[PDB]
Formats: sequence, C-alpha cells, structure tokens
Amino acid sequence: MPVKMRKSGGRNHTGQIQVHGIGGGHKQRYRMIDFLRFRPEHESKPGPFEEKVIAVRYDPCRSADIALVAGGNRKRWIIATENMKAGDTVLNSDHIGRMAVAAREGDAHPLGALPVGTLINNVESEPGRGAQYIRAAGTCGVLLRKVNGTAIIQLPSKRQMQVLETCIATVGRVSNVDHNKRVIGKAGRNRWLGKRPNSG
Amino acid sequence: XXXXXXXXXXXXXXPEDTVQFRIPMEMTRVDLRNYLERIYNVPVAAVRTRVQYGSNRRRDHRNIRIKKPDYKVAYVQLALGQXXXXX
Amino acid sequence: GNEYQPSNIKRKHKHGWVRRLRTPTGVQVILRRMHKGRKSLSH
RNA sequence: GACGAGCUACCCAUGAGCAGUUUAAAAGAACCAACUCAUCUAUGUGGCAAAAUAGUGAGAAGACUUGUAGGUAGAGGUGAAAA
RNA sequence: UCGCACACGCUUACAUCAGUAACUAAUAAUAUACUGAUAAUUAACAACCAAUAAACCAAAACAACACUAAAACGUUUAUUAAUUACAUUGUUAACCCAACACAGGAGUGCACCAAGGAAAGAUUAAAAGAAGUAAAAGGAACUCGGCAAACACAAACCCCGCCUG
Repeated sequence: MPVKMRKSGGRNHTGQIQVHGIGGGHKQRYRMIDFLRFRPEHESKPGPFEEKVIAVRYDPCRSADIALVAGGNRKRWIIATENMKAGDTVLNSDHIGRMAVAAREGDAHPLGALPVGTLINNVESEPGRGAQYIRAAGTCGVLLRKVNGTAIIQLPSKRQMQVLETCIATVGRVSNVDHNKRVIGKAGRNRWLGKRPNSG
Repeated sequence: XXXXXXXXXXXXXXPEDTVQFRIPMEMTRVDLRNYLERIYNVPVAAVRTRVQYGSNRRRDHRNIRIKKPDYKVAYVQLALGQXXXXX
Repeated sequence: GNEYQPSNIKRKHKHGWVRRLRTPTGVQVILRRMHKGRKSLSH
C-alpha cells in the first residue's frame, strides 16, 4: 500500500521552474487513499460494504490525519473525520431510498439519500471522478437544499454551489481542527515542509 | 607468431612448474591452455594472464607523440615433475 | 583556484561521439570537423 | 546560427560528515577542535598566488557541510534582490 | 613534524643497467621526477548477470519507548528458465587540477608513532625593511578611533535590527 512519491520541486518534464520557492524538504511516502467509496465492486456483488476502523494515522501529503480501515476481507486507507474512534463500524451503501436514516460521522452516503442540514465533507464533483472537495483538515460542507436532480452545497468558502445528487459524500467534519493553530516558530520548519524562502 | 617465451627477463624466480609467455591480447586463458596442450604436447595445470600497457615515446623530427604497441603476458603452471630453465 | 574539475565520465557522455550522433547539430559539428580535416573528432 | 551549469547560482536523485565540557528528561542551551566562512591588522604588490600568507575573528544539530549521478542559457536562465 | 590506505582520475612519470660535453630538475651534489636500452604480478580484490506475479504493517536517533520533519538501504510465497558463470576487463607501475617540479585545491577510513621531511651554496653582523623578544619613570599624555600591542575582560549609558542566518 505505501508508495514512493516523486518530488518535482517546481520542475516539470522540460525542467523549467513553473513555481518559485519549492524544495529542500524531507521526503514523503504517498499513502493510497480511497476518495471513491462508491466501489464495493471488488467483492463482485452489488451488496453494501461494512468496515472497521483499526487506527488513526498521520499523512505526509495532507494536513488531515488518515484512518486505517479494514473490512477483514480488505484493507483500505481513508481520511479521518472528526470525533472518529478506533473500532467504530463504518457502513457504506450506494442504495437509494426515501428512508433518510442518520449515519455515523465515519459513514458515506449520496446527497439525495442524506437529510438536509447535516455537516459533510469529501464531496465529489462529478460521479465516479472521486472527491475533489474539502479534503483539508478542520473544514466541512453543509447541504442547503435540494433542487431537481441536484443538491445545493455551501462550501467553507461561503460560496453557494450545485453538486449532482448521485455524487457520494461523507458526513461529519474533518479532524485536526487545531492544525491552523500550529505555530511554525522558525524558517527551518518551513524548510522541512519543503517551502523555500520567497524573495519575489 | 602470436606467442613467444620469456625466461631470463622476469626478475621473479619461479623455476618450478612456472613458465612466462607473451601472448596476444584477445586470446583467452582456456584457448592458450588447449593450444599449448595440443601443439607442444604438454600438460597445463593453470594459467594466469595480465595485460601490460605499452610505454610511449615522442618523435622530435615531426614533433609527434607516439606510443609503443600494447602487450599481454601470461604465466602457466604445468604438470608436476617439470622444471623450466632457459637463458 | 580554477574553473576546471576533470571528469572522464562527464566528458565522454557530454562531448562523446554518440552524443554528436544523437543530434543533427552534432552531426554538423562532426561534419565541419571532417571538413577541416581534424585528426580527432573528440578530445 | 550554435557552442557553454567539469567554474558558479538554484534545484532533482542517491550517499557521507560534523571531538569534548557544564548540565534539570531534552540531536535542548553556551563554550570549544575538524569542517564551512574571510572581521580587523600586517606582509605580499611583474608575487608563493591573475584573491596568497601570518596573527585574530564567525558559524560549528543547522536556513549546516560535502561526494557522485542529472536539470534550467543570452528576444534568457538563475538570483534569502548586490544590477 | 603529519601523515599511511580506498578512489574519481593521470597515460610509463616508474624498476634495473649504461651514459651525463650538451639540454633536462633556475647550479653543484646528483636524481623519485634527464637521455638511451632493458624490467613492469596474483586471487578467494575491485567492475560485468536471472524474468515476473503475489503477501505485509507499527521511521531512523547501540529505543521496551517517546518525539517530530511522518520515515536510505528490507523480506517472504509461487511459476518459468539458465549453463561450465573452472570465464572477459582493470588493479600492483609514478602521480594530479591552477601556462611552472607554483607556501594556493578538493572526496572516504583510521593512526598521531616505531611512520615521514631536513630552513641541504657560502660569507658579511652597515643603513633600512619584515617577523619576533625585552625595558628605567609616566600609563592613552598617541591618534579620525585603545588602531596596533603587551596584559586582560570590571563596570555605564544610546541609535538600528527581534533573534539562529
């Protein structure tokens, strides 16, 4: 599961610098994270997917901690939501219903089957494209309303947007809300994160 | 014409079952063993080869730096009961 | 000190014959060198 | 139209290096050899040397030093930014 | 006093013999760095080699552990397949980059000695210069400034910049 990440340092395939002040930091091992969550398919069956959270771990590529998930027939890594506890059952279902059943902050559900007003994160842009939104620590979205075949989401940037109903999203808020309260204290830590001093 | 023998030249003393030769650079030890066994009809226990790079010397008339042809030397260990002595 | 720090690998890789063949301009370099009658196309 | 990042500037990949002493847990502080710099003075001024030597001084677990393998060039690159 | 080994490199400088009017090492002595001819060590040393497909999480600091910067190199299972893989190159020669036999230059491991170099032309004891040593009494009276310099660092007060760079 752990993969070796290649640091560009502002260098593209040509070798030119498209971004100033990036490099000189510690290396990183990219951990595979599932932004899909809509794919039970590997079990070769339409049925739902049950999960168990083994442990919560830190990630190099993101400020948000990553949670270790095991179904016992498989092991996948996700992004740890706030209030997440070790040994919690995580239910995932792509089924559509009007029942509107409340789920734990670790679960994931489509925007349509999910009640309005609940704080959510990891929202996908287009179906099957994975979640492109709110992967950062401490943030979260909120469902404003439902219009036609779409659902209106309010992003942490306060911008009101329209996201497709079939897009799956995880309820709750992302953990590590104190990340923004972290004081660097020196340029050295910035050099450790891979951020070079910018005179531009 | 590819090989020749040298005895009184080397300062190292190995009179017992050790003979020195000058060989071509391309020739492997095995082919040397087989050739020395079949042509001269003598047993060969071992072969140790090394390459001697040629020295260089200039020419004052044309003002041109030249180099002597490179060489390769071999040391053969024959069967027990033989002694190589030559001057 | 000096501007020169001798390396054989870098010299053979960068200034080598194969490098001259890999580019058309290098072929033009070898071209003008043979046109000038150079005894050595590479140092 | 081409040659140049074996100097140097930055960066990528892969390795290595940085005694000892006081100390409450502290790769934590301060001093001080290597190493990395060139504060002041003197000498040297067709020289030992087209960037030096001697005394002295700074950093010296850090934004540190360094080997090797690579990338970025003139209607530009790079630049903790001095034209 | 500071140097022996591993290199990247450097292309017989080196070892033996012989000869040095002449050139070559600013001369002689001579020669590891001149001419001419003739010697130039191995390997179990260093370079050069199986294709793939699966399994696995919980960094390194003589580290159960902890911390942070979220971690050089690691192993196992299965399938296919390979031959003389008793081979091929190199080392061990002398050191090299700066026009020079140039007080300047660099990577790695461990000694500081039983390793290594001798300020290897000689006189004169002037002025003057460079480095160094000492001084009666005064103790900054010098000077742009306690620069320099032997002895030491006790105390005072400001401007600017936080600071480590």
